Amino acid sequence: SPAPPTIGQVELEPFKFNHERDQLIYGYTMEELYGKKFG
Amino acid sequence: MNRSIFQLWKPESPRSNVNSKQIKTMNVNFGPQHPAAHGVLRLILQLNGEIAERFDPHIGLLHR
Amino acid sequence: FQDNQDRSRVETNSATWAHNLPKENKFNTETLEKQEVESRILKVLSNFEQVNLKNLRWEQNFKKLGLDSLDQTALLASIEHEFTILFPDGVFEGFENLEQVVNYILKNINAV
Amino acid sequence: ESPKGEFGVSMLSDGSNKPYKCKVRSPALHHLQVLPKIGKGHFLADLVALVGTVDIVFGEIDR
Amino acid sequence: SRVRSFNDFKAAKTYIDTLKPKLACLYFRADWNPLCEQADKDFDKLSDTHLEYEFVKIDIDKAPQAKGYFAVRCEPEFLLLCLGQEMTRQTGQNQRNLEHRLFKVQEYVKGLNFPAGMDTYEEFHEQYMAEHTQLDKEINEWAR
Amino acid sequence: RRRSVDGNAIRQPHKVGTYAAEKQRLLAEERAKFNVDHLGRYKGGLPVKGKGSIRKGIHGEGFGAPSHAHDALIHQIKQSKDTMDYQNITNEVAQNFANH
Amino acid sequence: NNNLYYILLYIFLEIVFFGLFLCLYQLELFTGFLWVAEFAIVFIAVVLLFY
Amino acid sequence: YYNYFLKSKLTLFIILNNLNKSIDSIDRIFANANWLERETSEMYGINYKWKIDTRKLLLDYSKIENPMLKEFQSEGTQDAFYNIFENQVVVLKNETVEL
Amino acid sequence: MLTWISFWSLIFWLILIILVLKPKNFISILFMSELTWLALYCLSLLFGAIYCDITLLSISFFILGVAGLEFSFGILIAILYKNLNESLNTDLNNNNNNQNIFDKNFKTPLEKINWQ
Amino acid sequence: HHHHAGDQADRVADKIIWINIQNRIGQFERISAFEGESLLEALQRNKVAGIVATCEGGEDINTMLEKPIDPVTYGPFCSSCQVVVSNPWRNKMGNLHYLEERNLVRSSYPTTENSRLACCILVEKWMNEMIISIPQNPNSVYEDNM
Amino acid sequence: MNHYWGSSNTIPASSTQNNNYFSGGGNNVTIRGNEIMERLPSQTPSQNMVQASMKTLRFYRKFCRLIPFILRIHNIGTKFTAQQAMINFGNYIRERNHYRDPGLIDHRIQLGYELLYEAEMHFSQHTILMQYLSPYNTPLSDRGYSYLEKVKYGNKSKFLQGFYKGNKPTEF
Amino acid sequence: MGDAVVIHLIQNVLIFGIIFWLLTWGAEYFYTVKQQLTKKQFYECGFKSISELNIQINFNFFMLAVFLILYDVEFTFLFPVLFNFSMFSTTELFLAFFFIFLILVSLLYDWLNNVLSWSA
Amino acid sequence: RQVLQEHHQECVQLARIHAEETEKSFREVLNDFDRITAEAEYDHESLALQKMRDLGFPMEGEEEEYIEQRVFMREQLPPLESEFWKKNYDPYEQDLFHFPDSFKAYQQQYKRYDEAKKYFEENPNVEATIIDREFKEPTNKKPWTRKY
Ligand SMILES: *P([O])([O])(=O)O[C]C([C])([C])[C]([O])C(=O)[N][C][C]C(=O)[N][C][C]SC(=O)[C][C][C][C][C][C][C][C][C][C][C][C][C]
Ligand code: FES
Repeated sequence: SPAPPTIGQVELEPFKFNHERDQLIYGYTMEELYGKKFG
Repeated sequence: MNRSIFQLWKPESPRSNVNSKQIKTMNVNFGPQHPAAHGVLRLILQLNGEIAERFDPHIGLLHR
Repeated sequence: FQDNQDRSRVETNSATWAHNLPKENKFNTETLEKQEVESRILKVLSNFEQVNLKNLRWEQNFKKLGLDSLDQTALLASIEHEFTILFPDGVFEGFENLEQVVNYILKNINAV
Repeated sequence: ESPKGEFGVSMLSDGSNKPYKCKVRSPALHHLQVLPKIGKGHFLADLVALVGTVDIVFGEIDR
Repeated sequence: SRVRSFNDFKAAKTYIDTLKPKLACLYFRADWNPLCEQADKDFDKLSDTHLEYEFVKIDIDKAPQAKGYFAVRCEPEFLLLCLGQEMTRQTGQNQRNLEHRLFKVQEYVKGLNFPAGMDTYEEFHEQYMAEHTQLDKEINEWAR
Repeated sequence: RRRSVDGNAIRQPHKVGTYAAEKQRLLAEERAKFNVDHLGRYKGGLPVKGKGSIRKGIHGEGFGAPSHAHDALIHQIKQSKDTMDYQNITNEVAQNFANH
Repeated sequence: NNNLYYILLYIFLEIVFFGLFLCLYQLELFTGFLWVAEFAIVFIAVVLLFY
Repeated sequence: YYNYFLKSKLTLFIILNNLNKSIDSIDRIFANANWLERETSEMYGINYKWKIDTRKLLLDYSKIENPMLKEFQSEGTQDAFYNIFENQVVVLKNETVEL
Repeated sequence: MLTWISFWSLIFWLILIILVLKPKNFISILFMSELTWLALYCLSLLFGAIYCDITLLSISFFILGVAGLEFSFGILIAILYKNLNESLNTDLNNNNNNQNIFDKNFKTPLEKINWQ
Repeated sequence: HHHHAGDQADRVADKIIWINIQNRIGQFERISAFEGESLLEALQRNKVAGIVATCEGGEDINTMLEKPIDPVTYGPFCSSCQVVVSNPWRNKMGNLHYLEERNLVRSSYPTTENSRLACCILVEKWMNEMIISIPQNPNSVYEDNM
Repeated sequence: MNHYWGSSNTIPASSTQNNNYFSGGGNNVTIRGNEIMERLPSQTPSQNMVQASMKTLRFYRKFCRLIPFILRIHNIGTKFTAQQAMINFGNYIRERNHYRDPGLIDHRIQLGYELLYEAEMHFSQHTILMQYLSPYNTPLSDRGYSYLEKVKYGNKSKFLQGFYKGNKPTEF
Repeated sequence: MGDAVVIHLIQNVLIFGIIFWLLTWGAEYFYTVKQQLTKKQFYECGFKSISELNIQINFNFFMLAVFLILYDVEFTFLFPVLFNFSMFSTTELFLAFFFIFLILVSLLYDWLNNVLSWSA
Repeated sequence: RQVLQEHHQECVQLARIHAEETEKSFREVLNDFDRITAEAEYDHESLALQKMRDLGFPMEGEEEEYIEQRVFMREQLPPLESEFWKKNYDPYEQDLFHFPDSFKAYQQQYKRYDEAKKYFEENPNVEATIIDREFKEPTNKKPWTRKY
């Protein structure tokens, strides 16, 4: 059987800090993934 | 701002004097006769510079 | 001339205010004397009035002396209070007689 | 839905005129139980504010 | 010397303060300890062989005030004093150790050179009261 | 006095049905969990990522460098995280009391 | 006196008497400045002693 | 228990017939179980093995009893009075009123 | 009874002597350092008044600034004693005996020296 | 050894001197040493804690481990390899060398009457099952923590 | 150890040192600790009456090591000496020596440890925690006692002593 | 700054305190105090305090205290130029502005390193 | 035989580790070299930062506003029932079997357990001990017969 995809322990967290977000959105942008945030 | 995590928390290592509580903790009780204790709570409160460190809430002073 | 047999220097000074009779050396490794330990333990035992101090046999077991399981624990704790020491669990549980207790206290340098 | 949370009563009746058991689940008990979890690391004034905000009545907690 | 026995605290204190011995050995005894009899015999035997010490025997049971004044914790107590202040103590009964500490105190006092006018007998509580006023009095004033 | 394959002298073991023998076997099992030899010393083994020179054995991973001293307090902390049935007075606790 | 609280109290009294001298010598402005600065210093020293 | 995903209520009943009333404690799984199990243990004498905190919750200091049992009377066994000879509160046998 | 010049020089050196005289507790030495700086402050004011020199009166605030900086550094160093397991009474940080201390008695951290 | 031609080698376990140690945390260790080595070398090989060993055995010529000790020796260069030996082997060791005693008394931490410097102790066959205690030794310079 | 009885839960000797400049240490065995007890985990269940008895002995040892401090802080050192309190609590335990359920003994040990902590931290009043230290057949050592019953009922049986006293008020 | 008249007024304040003392004693005539066990003990919300002399603080604001010392010194140094600012020149203006700039720079450095808050 | 089996298993796992190491690409090897040279100059503060980052701790001030949610608010994982049903729970101690008899006096007293087991096997059911509360004269008269 193929090896499972690697899942970090810092994942599965209800919320992410900036370093977690940077690891998660690698290759993309905050607006490219979450869309635009407005005030 | 910059990082201040080391100034925010203090862990305890085994037999480490620096990491231990190098101070007599102010183990005051938020006792019954206190305006903010509602009169029937004895909250044994371990403080470190008024920082609430440990809680031992004695309840049942109104247990009937 | 360098007298190598004179091992004295300012670091070896052992004059203290609390001792009118000066100590032999700076190291405070003075163990209590056997008669002092025996008299203090005799007082501690005199606190337990089911034991006769007149015919006390130091090699005799606590059970033969008249001490139950709790009395042995109480007696050893009282001895600890008297000498301001703590017995490690193995030593505390392995004490068979007052002679063993006295020997352990004699080998101790923190007893006061 | 009491104002302090889910106030529950568990009644076991044996058929008589008296309840065999009347257990009371008070929301204030569970609210006070989380106070050490949320109060740690806060100043004394913050702890007083936290005691105020959980809306705890000690008749429910002690009962 | 020889053993002077006292059943009263005030009489013993008056005798010791009037005599003003350069070297004194006080043997405090009580009836609770069964080893005081051998302590009595050892004190009597050591009294003759040491003429530089004044040997005084106090019974704690008949003189309970003596135990508090001399800070006796356990009996038999052998207190060796030079010029009124404590040089050493022996809390148990052992003739060899008692004679050894008598010899040590005798030798050390022999080796001393007190200044003129500062070699007078003092009461037993004088040094304790000096330390009390220098330390305990100030601590009490600060705390209570 | 004759010696075994190890440098320790040959002595008769405890009786089969003794609490001493039972506790000795249990202590051997406990030592196996921390990669600890019969003398109380961390041994070598497989390298561990992010733990420096600390190695891993078979039944567990060491808590120190190879050929080091196994700490009884560390073992108690790791095994029983917060459970103390009684205030056990060890040599360290007795010495701390004496120092105080 | 070895009690640090009494040592600090006597330091404070010394500051007061220095200011009294400077007032007697008719240097009162320097008295006021010395007093304010050293009273703040003694306040922080009392806090340090409490620590 | 209440399950939010299934919007359901569950009630698990565990039967105890051993005299010591010993049962494992889920205090290390559910954070609610600390004070709840302390109440259950102090009121019914349940021995919760492997429990985070075993201290009493609602009972008086220096008192060992299980009031929430059918054997235990409502009036209890002790009453707290003020003793002049002690200048403080003492505990004595209670002679309570009966209707 | 003494002239003010004599008194102020004398008591400046008296403060310097008392600082050494007292037991070497860091907080006490810090207090005596502040007192020494204040003595210098008063002496500078006295000499400025005598000789009509504004430069000597200038050292009044300069001495205050130097004393404040040194006091802040001393506060920080006293705080630092906690993390290095160092007694504030520096006489207790060494094993050398001295009769000045009633209670100084340091022993090795061991129970028994001889095993049978 | 006085081996003969064709004789097999001898077991290392039969040539091991056992040192029973009480570590500063009051813990019992049992380490192996070989005759001809120093106690400091044995302790450092066995990774025994509590021995700072700032000077690391002193000088390499005219050492304190030689028999007899050369009069022109400089002796120990610190007081960091201090071990409290038990009474029998301490008596068998004899009286201290004057330089070793000078370094022992010039120690910031308290010593004992059974205290010896580990690098001044030469392991011998009679030191088998030798009991020592190793309380924590002082750190002398800024580089003791480097 | 992250416990109230842990070796690191000791009140520092000074404000800048634990014990000395060369060693650490503290006293939490004979006095109270530096930090309050947040949690008191269950005694590990004992499968043997042997282990239950060992737990009882260790609890009694902990109590005995702590009784001088309790007497000092509660001002009851005149009512009984430390050894008298130890003997009275030993009598209390002897009245419970017939226990044979290891689980019940573990529960009793937990309750006793909690009560000891209560008396240690001034949670309970001295007039209420002294009932365990109070003597059984002898009076308290801080007040005068009456031997009228002993003299008037000289060598009479316990039955007669109860009979002359009565078990109910005589007016109703 | 005052004078011997200020000293005499301090004496008069002490005499006023003596008057208040007399009133308090006269009030003391009107009640009786009964000795009780805990009447003269410490109050800790109805239960005995577990500490008497060893009530230690943590003092997490020693950086704030030392900065208070330094900045009080700086403000004292700033006082003279502001008192006589009407006679300012290029030199005095430059020195005052540079000193205020140094104070601001020190404050900003204190802010950057998070030393103005509480520490654990 | 057990020694040989453990040797073989150790060699298998060591070969697995070597395969993990030797089969790295050139970029991974360069990253490892950079990591080693960085660890050659990392302070204890940097190592603590790395460990906290791996634990999910905040690394900015705005995130430090929510320190508790990661440092403290995350509950401890429950223990295992395997840990629950263990043989015994005595504190771990060094096996003082080859140590001298001087050291064995500090080890747990196993003879006490044997004696207690014998006693409880011989006494399964015992009668309740009743301490008599009938008034008795004090054994020491000191509180009522002392003058000073
Ligand atoms: P020996 O050698 O005498 O046979 O050994 C006796 C035993 C084996 C230790 C033992 O006594 C025994 O026979 N059986 C085991 C113990 C047992 O069965 N029951 C003991 C019960 S433990 C107990 O009940 C303690 C609970 C405390 C109750 C309240 C007191 C707590 C503290 C209160 C006071 C503290 C401050 C004043
Ligand atoms: S290591 Fe330096 S004296 Fe031995």
